[PDB]
Amino acid sequence: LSPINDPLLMSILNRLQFNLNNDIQLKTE
Amino acid sequence: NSKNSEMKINLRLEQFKKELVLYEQKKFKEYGMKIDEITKENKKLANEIGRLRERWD
Amino acid sequence: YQDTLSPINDPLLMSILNRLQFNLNNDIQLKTE
Amino acid sequence: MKINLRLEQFKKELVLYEQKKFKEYGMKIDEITKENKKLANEIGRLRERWD
Ligand SMILES: [Cl-]
Ligand SMILES: [Cl-]
Ligand code: NA
Ligand code: NA
Ligand code: NA
Ligand code: NA
Repeated sequence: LSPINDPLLMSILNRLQFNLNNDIQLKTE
Repeated sequence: NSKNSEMKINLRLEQFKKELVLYEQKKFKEYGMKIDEITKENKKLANEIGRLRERWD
Repeated sequence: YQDTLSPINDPLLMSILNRLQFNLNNDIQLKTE
Repeated sequence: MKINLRLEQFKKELVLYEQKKFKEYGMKIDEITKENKKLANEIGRLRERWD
């Protein structure tokens, strides 16, 4: 996969992104 | 809780790291097996050639 | 363990993950400060 | 703020890692097929010698 075409991989990356962006926006409050 | 927050973040990253390793390990598993079976064929051929020449000698 | 090429035994892979983590940890300390 | 940019950076890294790994597996597979083909040759001869 050249841009990453694997749905399992992208799912793992998106979840991490989602979880981290939430923790950070819970640390600034 | 800047220290409690950092621990949570790191546990989460530690998860992700083990998870991405499993993902890559499984992605290339068939190549790792191909190498193993063919490397087995080379052993078998090497256990026939070395037996004939020795016998031949 | 059957192969020395395998990702689980690959120090390049570990380096890349370790670096992501190191960066994220440094980055997030900056965002809080 | 967000970490999107870090992850986008990590995705390119992971793609370069995978390509690299594909190469490493490819060469090793070809190297062993060659060293495999040339074993059937020596066997093909040592059998045809005795005919
Ligand atoms: Cl890339
Ligand atoms: Cl890069
Ligand atoms: Na948002
Ligand atoms: Na660690
Ligand atoms: Na990184
Ligand atoms: Na961009």
